Amino acid sequence: GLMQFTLPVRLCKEIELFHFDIGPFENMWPGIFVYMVHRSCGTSCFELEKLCRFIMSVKKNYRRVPYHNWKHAVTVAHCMYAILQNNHTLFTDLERKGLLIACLCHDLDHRGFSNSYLQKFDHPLAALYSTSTMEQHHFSQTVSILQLEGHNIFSTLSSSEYEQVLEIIRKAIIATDLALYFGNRKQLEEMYQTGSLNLNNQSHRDRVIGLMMTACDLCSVTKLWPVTKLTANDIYAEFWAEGDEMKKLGIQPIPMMDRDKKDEVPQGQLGFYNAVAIPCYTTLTQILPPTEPLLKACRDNLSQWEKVIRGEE
Ligand SMILES: O=C(Nc1ccn2nc(-c3ccccc3)nc2c1)c1ccnc(Cl)c1
Ligand SMILES: [Mg+2]
Ligand SMILES: [Zn+2]
Repeated sequence: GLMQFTLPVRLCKEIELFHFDIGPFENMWPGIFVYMVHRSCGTSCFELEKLCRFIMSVKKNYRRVPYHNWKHAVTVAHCMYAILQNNHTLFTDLERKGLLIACLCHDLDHRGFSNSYLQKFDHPLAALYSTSTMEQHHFSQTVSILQLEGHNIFSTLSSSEYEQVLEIIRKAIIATDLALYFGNRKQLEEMYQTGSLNLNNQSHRDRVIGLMMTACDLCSVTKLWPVTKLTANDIYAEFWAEGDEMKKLGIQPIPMMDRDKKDEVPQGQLGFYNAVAIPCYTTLTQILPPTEPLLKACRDNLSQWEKVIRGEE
């Protein structure tokens, strides 16, 4: 009850900043997550014994893949923490509980492969879930872990509060399917500009939480250049392995996944910043002004990829 987590001074200060990197010491990441729940939510939100058992089972169900791993889960949770702390009064108690858990759980049991690769492989998950294939799996795995004996962190919620929280988590996790991001943001862009955006309209909140989830999920592009550049290697290591597996199915992969086309990566990063990341953080900033530092960091990294192309690195 009186048992805070407390981080060293540099982490205690930097963890509050959007661009914080959780560092290479795997064994600190659980305490970092508990620290964030305690400050974001309260020391009463969860039974520490049950939270700790939930965190360690979630970790166990992330695989040893180059990018979609336990570090990404915690990184994406930290960006949600930073958004919630900079927007104190905008979110319900349930939302603060639900979203940190949604982020930790959003890529559970990822194999390093896209929804497209599962569909072309004809993987059993593509028959079970025809759209947002991996994302419906990640939610399924979240519910499974919540139902292990001793792992129900939501047990002290009323029946209907419990239903609302699992529904916040389900939508949050589905929204991380980037296929859905384009339409979500266009709708949010129209609503903001015609002034119809209403945060008391549940279907509007859902959309805003969806964009937050895209923003946290993409937050590798909002770090300092050296973190962003080195994370890109992990991202492409998965993409190129998927490319290899496309060639094994007798299918030329898109260039993004073809290791023969490394030379074209800088221009491909540009496209991605221009078509996905910048628009994402721009609309987020319009809706939630204190998230401007994510847009600023993203723009700095666009400019660093522009320098890469001009042979200045
Ligand atoms: O980098 C990310 N996504 C993209 C998107 C489109 N392209 N296209 C190329 C590309 C490369 C070579 C040749 C032509 C095109 N490179 C990328 C990388 C990414 C994904 C998920 N999460 C994060 Cl944080 C970042
Ligand atoms: Mg995902
Ligand atoms: Zn993710």
